[PDB]
Amino acid sequence: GSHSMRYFFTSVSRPGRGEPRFIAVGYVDDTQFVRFDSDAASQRMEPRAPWIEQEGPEYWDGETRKVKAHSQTHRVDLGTLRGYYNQSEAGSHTVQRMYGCDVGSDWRFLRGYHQYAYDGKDYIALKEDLRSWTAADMAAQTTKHKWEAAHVAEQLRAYLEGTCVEWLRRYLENGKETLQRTDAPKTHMTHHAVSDHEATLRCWALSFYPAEITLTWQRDGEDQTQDTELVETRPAGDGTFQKWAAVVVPSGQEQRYTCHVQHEGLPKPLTLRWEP
Amino acid sequence: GVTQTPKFQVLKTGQSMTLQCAQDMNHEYMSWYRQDPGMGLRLIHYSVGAGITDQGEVPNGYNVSRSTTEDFPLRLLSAAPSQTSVYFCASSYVGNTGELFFGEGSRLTVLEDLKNVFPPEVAVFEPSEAEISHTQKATLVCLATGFYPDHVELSWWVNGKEVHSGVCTDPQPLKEQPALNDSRYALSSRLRVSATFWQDPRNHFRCQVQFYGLSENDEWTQDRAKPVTQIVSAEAWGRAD
Amino acid sequence: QEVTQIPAALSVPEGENLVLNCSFTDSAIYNLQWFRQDPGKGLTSLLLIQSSQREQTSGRLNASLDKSSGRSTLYIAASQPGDSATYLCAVRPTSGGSYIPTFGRGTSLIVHPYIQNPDPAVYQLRDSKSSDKSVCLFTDFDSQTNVSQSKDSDVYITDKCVLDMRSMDFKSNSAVAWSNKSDFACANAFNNSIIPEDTFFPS
Amino acid sequence: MIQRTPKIQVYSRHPAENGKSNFLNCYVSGFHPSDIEVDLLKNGERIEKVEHSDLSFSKDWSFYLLYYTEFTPTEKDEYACRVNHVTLSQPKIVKWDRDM
Amino acid sequence: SLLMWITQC
Repeated sequence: GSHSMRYFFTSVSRPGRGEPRFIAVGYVDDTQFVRFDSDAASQRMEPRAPWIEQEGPEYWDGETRKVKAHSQTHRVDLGTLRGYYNQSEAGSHTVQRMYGCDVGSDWRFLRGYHQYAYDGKDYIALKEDLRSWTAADMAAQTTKHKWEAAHVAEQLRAYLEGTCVEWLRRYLENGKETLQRTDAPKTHMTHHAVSDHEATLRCWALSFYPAEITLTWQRDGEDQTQDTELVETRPAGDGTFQKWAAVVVPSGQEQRYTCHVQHEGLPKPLTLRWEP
Repeated sequence: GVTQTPKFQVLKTGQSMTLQCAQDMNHEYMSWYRQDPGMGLRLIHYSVGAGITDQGEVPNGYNVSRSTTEDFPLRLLSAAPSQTSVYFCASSYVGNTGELFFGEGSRLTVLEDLKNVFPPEVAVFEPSEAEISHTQKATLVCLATGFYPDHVELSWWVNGKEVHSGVCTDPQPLKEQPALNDSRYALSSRLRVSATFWQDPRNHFRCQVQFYGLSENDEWTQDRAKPVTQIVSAEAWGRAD
Repeated sequence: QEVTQIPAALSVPEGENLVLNCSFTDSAIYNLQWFRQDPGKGLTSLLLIQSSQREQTSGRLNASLDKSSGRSTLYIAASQPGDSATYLCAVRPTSGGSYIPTFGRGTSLIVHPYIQNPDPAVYQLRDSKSSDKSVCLFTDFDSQTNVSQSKDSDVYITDKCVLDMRSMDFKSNSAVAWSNKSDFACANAFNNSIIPEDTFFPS
Repeated sequence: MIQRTPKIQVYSRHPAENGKSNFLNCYVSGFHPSDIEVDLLKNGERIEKVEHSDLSFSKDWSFYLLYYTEFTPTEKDEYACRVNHVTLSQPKIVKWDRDM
Repeated sequence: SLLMWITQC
């Protein structure tokens, strides 16, 4: 199917501290493969997936230099943004950046992205055509002006359509065992009486990959979207994900409800029904 | 911009020294080069940010550090004659146009013995009456001689104020003894003015040579005066005769 | 990964439009920058061309970039003597993660002043402090003449230097020679050089 | 400015089975700022060797982290996650329910 | 592989 590579950066100013905090992580689809933490002892990009450990010394030294450069650029940005918003050095602020690329089934470029945020909200983002910017407010217009004058988009576009996709393909191949896989969900249902007239039916999906999944409940043929309690898909810690969906039903009517599970690792959607 | 210091420095083999480089443009990238005849610019060390430095083409004998964004000091733990050169610091963003910004340059001379250091002797030669009549112009010539190392700045001053118009100073000094590696130098400059200006006895002309030599920390004990950083000048007045 | 500038030397008459060449082996560059440097002086940046741009202009200077062909050309219109210097070309990589620039060795450029009315002459100037010592001044010759070093040890001769008297819109070349040798005299000072046949020698 | 309170989910990596080694997880998501304190508790007391994933964030810029520690469940031992965040007037405690 | 040239905001 389609794939993606994405890098996520978090920059946090720390008043009274010698240095702000900087954390970078890289992902291919839903699998993390690298990380950097400015506070850590090594001061290098580190592997977080087995298939990337294959990369040689030149790869790691190069990624380390580039991430340390990202760190320095972000250290400066913290001060710049405080200026644009005329904020004091007393408070801690956050900058986040995400960029990457998506490829299709043929593994060819489908789309690129580069988004930037300040204090949890959009600040500036590269549009889909990868030629122009969308500025969220007055302050971001200064950044937009600066980036247009320096022809930032043209250079960035080249990375997203070339380097980004080329390395994603390399990772997809080198990490085929891990990345080019699908683990179908292991499903089951639980029952808990809420009272003497009502009970909770919880549908479970476990050990699946990728994270994309759809759990839905039905009462004899019809959707229960509104009355369904759904939790966020969560990581198991072993590389797979988990999720559940529940409904409260009248004692004695359990058999009328059905849980439907949709996932790419399944040849056909699954339908579960409770049985005493 | 980029400010590096010192501009000139004399060292004795074995002495330590640190060249300073500071920039106020929030450049993430900073680097040091040495430039030598027939060698071009060779990178010594560089850094893409605080807490990181990397070796260049010729790192041996040099040490750097990047504790802050603004500074990138180059240190010579134990100066050697092979380190005599002109050093340049260069910084830039790791983005934007990526344009390099060089500092003014630092000239370093490392000597086995400071006894080879000599301040220039300066003399001004008056325009010839022949040139005066033949061209209605008058050329004064300044000669700075017998100095070592080649660390001088020559300027002309007319009636107390520096002038640049009508001046030409040799681009580089010449070796008084070309066959020697430690030859003393000579430098010449000309200042050309109208015959009328030269013939006015009220006009004062002075050739000034700023020499960069030894400091108070240097051992001397000789008979000849210690060749410390100093200014040596020569002067002449206009004349009707 | 390799930057070359050929020719490495260029001599041109004042006023002509000139061209400086730059070539690089790896087309994957982030930018290309042109600088100029005078002997014993620093490096002044002239133009910066980003990899997505085709050219840049500044005054009489204009440079083009042909990334695909691995070359850049620096154009200087209506050259002036003051343009004399070594021009250096440098490029930086678009990827790799080093950020290290690659410099060319440079092209030394000499723009010879146009001397409207040559008046080659050799004058003797005396020390303002001692009529005892003097120097010989060879001046006002046109671009065709070259000043050679002395064939004698302890005879010092500088190369031609051009001075500009702006308020008069007048420029002139000159070289200086001096020595403590007893046989040295302005009449024989520039004997090792080819000087204009009608050079003025006052007595 | 913008500050979102964390969502909390406490669970085991694998199906709970007494005496069987496993992993106790505490997933906190949807929060901002990133500064957060998470502790895993065994019968009200803080568990020693507890690590967490590398800080990352979702499409809406909110952060998420997974704290985990290998454990061996029993019928008697009760586990929980204690989370403190600026958006919380008081540290929140979520008990592990292998039952659900 | 990371982006190499990052421009300050």
